[PDB]
Amino acid sequence: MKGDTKVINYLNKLLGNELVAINQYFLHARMFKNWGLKRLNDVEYHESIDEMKHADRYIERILFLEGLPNLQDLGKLNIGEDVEEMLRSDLALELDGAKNLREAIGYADSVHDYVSRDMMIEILRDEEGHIDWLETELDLIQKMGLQNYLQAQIREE
Amino acid sequence: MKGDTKVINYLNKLLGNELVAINQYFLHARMFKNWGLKRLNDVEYHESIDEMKHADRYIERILFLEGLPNLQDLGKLNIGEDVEEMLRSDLALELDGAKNLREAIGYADSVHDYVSRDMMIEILRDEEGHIDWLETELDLIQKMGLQNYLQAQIREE
Amino acid sequence: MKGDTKVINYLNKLLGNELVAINQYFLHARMFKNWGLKRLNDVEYHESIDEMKHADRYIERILFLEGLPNLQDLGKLNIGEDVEEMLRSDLALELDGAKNLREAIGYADSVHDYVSRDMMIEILRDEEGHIDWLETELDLIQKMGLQNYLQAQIREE
Amino acid sequence: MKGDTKVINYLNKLLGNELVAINQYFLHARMFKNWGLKRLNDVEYHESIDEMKHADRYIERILFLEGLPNLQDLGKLNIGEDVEEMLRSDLALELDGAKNLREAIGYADSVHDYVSRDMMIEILRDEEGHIDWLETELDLIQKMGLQNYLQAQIREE
Amino acid sequence: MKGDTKVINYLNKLLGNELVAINQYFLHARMFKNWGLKRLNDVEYHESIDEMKHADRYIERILFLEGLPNLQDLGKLNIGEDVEEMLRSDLALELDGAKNLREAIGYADSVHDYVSRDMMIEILRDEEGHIDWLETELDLIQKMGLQNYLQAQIREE
Amino acid sequence: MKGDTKVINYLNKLLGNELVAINQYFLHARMFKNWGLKRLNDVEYHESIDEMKHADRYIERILFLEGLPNLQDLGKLNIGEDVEEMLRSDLALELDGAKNLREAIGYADSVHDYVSRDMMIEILRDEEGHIDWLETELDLIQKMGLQNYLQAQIREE
Amino acid sequence: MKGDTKVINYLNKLLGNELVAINQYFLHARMFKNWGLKRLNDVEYHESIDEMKHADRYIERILFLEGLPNLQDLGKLNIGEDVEEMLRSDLALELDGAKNLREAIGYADSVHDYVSRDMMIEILRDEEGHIDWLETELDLIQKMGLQNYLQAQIREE
Ligand code: ZNH
Ligand code: ZNH
Ligand code: ZNH
Ligand code: NA
Ligand SMILES: [Zn+2]
Ligand SMILES: [Zn+2]
Ligand SMILES: [Zn+2]
Ligand SMILES: [Zn+2]
Ligand SMILES: [Zn+2]
Ligand SMILES: [Zn+2]
Ligand SMILES: [Zn+2]
Repeated sequence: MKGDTKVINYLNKLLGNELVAINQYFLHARMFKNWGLKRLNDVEYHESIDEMKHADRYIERILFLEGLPNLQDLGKLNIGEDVEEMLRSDLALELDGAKNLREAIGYADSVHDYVSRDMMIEILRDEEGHIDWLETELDLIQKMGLQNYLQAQIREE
Repeated sequence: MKGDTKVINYLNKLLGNELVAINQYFLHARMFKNWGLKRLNDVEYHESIDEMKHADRYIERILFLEGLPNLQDLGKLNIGEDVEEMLRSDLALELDGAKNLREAIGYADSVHDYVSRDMMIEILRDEEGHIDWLETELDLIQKMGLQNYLQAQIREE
Repeated sequence: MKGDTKVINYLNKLLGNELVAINQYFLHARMFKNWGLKRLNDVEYHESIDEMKHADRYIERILFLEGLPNLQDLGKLNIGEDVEEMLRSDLALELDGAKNLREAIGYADSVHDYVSRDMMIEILRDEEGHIDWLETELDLIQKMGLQNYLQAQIREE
Repeated sequence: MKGDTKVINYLNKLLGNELVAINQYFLHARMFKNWGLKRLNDVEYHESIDEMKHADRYIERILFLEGLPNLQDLGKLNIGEDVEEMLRSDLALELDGAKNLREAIGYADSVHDYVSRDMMIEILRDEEGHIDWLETELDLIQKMGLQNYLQAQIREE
Repeated sequence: MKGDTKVINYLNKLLGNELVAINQYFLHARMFKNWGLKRLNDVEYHESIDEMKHADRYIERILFLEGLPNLQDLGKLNIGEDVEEMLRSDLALELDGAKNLREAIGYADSVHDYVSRDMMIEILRDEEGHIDWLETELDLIQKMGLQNYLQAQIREE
Repeated sequence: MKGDTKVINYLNKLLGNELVAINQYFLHARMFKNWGLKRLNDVEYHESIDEMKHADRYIERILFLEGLPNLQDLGKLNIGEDVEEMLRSDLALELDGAKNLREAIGYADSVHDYVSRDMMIEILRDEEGHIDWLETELDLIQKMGLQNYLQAQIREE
Repeated sequence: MKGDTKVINYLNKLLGNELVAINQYFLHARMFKNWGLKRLNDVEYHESIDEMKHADRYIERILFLEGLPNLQDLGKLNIGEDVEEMLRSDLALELDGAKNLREAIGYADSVHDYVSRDMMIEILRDEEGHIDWLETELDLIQKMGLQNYLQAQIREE
């Protein structure tokens, strides 16, 4: 069913954000794991899987609308070297991605692609869940100090 | 069955205390939860449900005695901004509520309303349990310091 | 994540509505229970719990958006003295709340808060559910008479 | 297997009767449901399903006999606006449809289409069950009065 | 609850669309079954049931909003005589229904009927899934040829 | 119970039809099995068992009516040498037997042997079932070609 | 534990190969799924998961050896527009990655990194299995024709 060409462009843009976040959150998780921070490995691994499922939804919707999914261009990752920098970089990526989502949701409504809009609002709700987690962990680092925070990451939850 | 006018006034006063405590302990719980202090969310949530059950008991006892439960007037909440301030706020509210309970329990005995007295003594025993938990947490904050105390709240118990 | 000031204001207004409805539907339920109308007690009790769940959603959303939930201001309850008057007061309260909800849904869309909007639409569906039950019970009273209606409330459904 | 042209015409006429009944029964059931008359919704919904199954049998038998099922021409519904008017309209529709069935059964026998005759007789047995229930409900309304009758419909049976 | 007049007209127009598709997809299913194409009978039967469930949702919504569901005016079926023509005809019907849905969803938003809007978006998501299936089957016919395609329909999946 | 002489004659005529079909179906089944067309073996074998059960019913009815079942005279089998010729021969046989069944059914009715008539109508329904399957398979051969059709018979269903 | 710089460079080059393969096989799978070729979607999806597991192993090995996994540079995908072209593209990518693997396995032996060598031989056995499946499917297309091949992909195996 042929979709609106700009909707497809947005979906490819948002797919590009997911591709970045898949890789950044997967590398972060295994860096946490190598450091023995098991609680952080588990959550970041999960977040990477969530982004993978978001990418799947975009790819399928692009194909249904008769566009070409763009998995070739990968935007810039910002890996970071310590726990706090890694989480802050993940939050920055989510905040930028949420901005792109809100723009695309309003456009899809304007051209009456209400199914694409509904799918994106569901994805946005997941992203705001990630933002909440990231902000909350960052606040805990500053409330209990980095050393107490790291001790709390050794065991799985 | 027509109850004593002053007993009903006490029951409406005690109900008004429970109404304040429902709202205050529920908001504190969700604040702790937003900060990632799952252990404190769990306890405060269950204290809120306790006050909800006490409120029910007062409402039904007032209606049985042919009075009008007053759920319109809501006393002053003291929310607070940090963990220790919130816990001290809840403790002050329980201690004030306990004095009101002691006064009503003695008066109910004076007019031979022994069923209301027995109901209130059960509620007072519950409140002294909250007091115990609150005082003990405030002491733990002093003995181990706030940073260690907050680390101990990240996971559920 | 910082929210829109007016959206937070709307969420606090909608929360204020839920607080009125919690108290009014809970008291109505126990009045029905004291009169031995178990069927009406059960439904009104479950409507009250449902409003409690809506309040919880507003509180957690306001907090994530970094606002202050207002559980201190409590609007006017209209309790009523007979069955039909109580149901009509509950209906009027739901209708006012649905008006406020429609206004906040339109506005959350205007500022691209699509998650708050999606949350509120789910709540509006619950309220329309309550409206339908209330209207239908009021029609049954006119169609079968109050006496037959009351007789049908004695047993649980 | 090529059937008799007139038998196919009769099956299409009866299929038309069923299509009217499917819609009228279904709308009546949801009107009963909206009014809180749960007992009547349950029965009328299941009568609708019965007519649906009858329509399927007509459709498959016309196709087997190499005719064209006519689902395009919908006859006249008579909805009605109160309970008794709705039940009497269903009864009239059934009585008309049983008259048509008797004609078709006799014709199918005279052209030796004994399988189509046997199918129609089983369908007529179902319609006669529907006539029985409808006549009985209408008598009950007269014997106990509309108000008592409506009270009896509130709960599912 | 008194709904908006033009929303009710939209809901009745969309209900009409579903009524057409109920009949067309059921007749096509039994045609396929009579030809021994069991796989096509199974899908088209469950598309019919899907449209029946949508029509139920429109009827209940209209009644809640105090409108009159219109099950009397049946639009034009286009049945067709071979497999490709029947699938193309189902696809044409779905695309016309989706156009009507987009228009209605826009309007319901403008009058703040967000529950009706949310209902329609869910139905639209179902229709776009049907469009996907139909387009894919029609492509398979071209890619593998009609004879190979028909052979693959003989067994249930 | 002494039955009508001409009914017994018809029952023996119908029994004779079944004896031919039993042998013809069974041989065709095992020819299909020998060719590796397992799907056709399964169906034809079960058509054979079905005619055996019809034969058994004729034999018991005749004996009850105090006639002599005739298993001695075996009408003409037409075996055929390729799949399509075999299916056409079965279809011709069934169509001839349905003709006799209609004749017998009309006569049993005229002599008031309603139990024999009812028995025959149940058997006629079974035969029209076989006719339907045979016609459909012959149509599938035409629509997909013999080569594709034979490939679809290799595996059991 | 400090790894050999050139081993880490090989591990990062092989990880790059898997990253291309993850994206190409996931997109190919969803294209097959959108075309209704469920058997091809299922295999290609599971090939993508295989390459994801391979990437996880390279990432963890590199981190252990104290190097930096490179998830930022994405090599060239070659998507293609029809089944045979897509399968041939996957086969070419696998054969390139198998050459790189042979080169890295030989070098890890030379520097005595036997654990990395062992890891890579396991990955090589997996890739050789993929090569086998791809070559086999491409041969089946030639032997039976594309139309017959496509028909065989419609149902899941
Ligand atoms: C890009 C694009 C992409 C996409 C779309 C995806 C998607 C995906 C999906 C859908 C899944 C399933 C999950 C669930 O459960 O649901 C997965 C899994 C997955 N994954 Zn991934 N991915 C990807 C990439 C990736 C990468 C790049 C990596 C590495 C780095 C990965 C690693 C992974 C893992 C490990 C897993 C799991 C596996 C198993 O199964 O175990 N991955 N994934
Ligand atoms: C005021 C008055 C009042 C009263 C009387 C009450 C009471 C009550 C009761 C009885 C219950 C049940 C539980 C148990 O038991 O377990 C409840 C639940 C409850 N609740 Zn609530 N509430 C109230 C208010 C409230 C509020 C205001 C809120 C918010 C804020 C709440 C929230 C709640 C919740 C969340 C819950 C749970 C529910 C469920 O189940 O889920 N709530 N509560
Ligand atoms: C017309 C033509 C027609 C036909 C033939 C039919 C048929 C039918 C059948 C066969 C079935 C199944 C049954 C049983 O199994 O029990 C049904 C179901 C049915 N259906 Zn329907 N339909 C119809 C129409 C219809 C309409 C129009 C509607 C609406 C109004 C409906 C609604 C319905 C429902 C709701 C159901 C149930 C569904 C389910 O599955 O859940 N429907 N359906
Ligand atoms: Na009465
Ligand atoms: Zn995501
Ligand atoms: Zn309490
Ligand atoms: Zn609510
Ligand atoms: Zn019927
Ligand atoms: Zn539909
Ligand atoms: Zn037979
Ligand atoms: Zn690989």
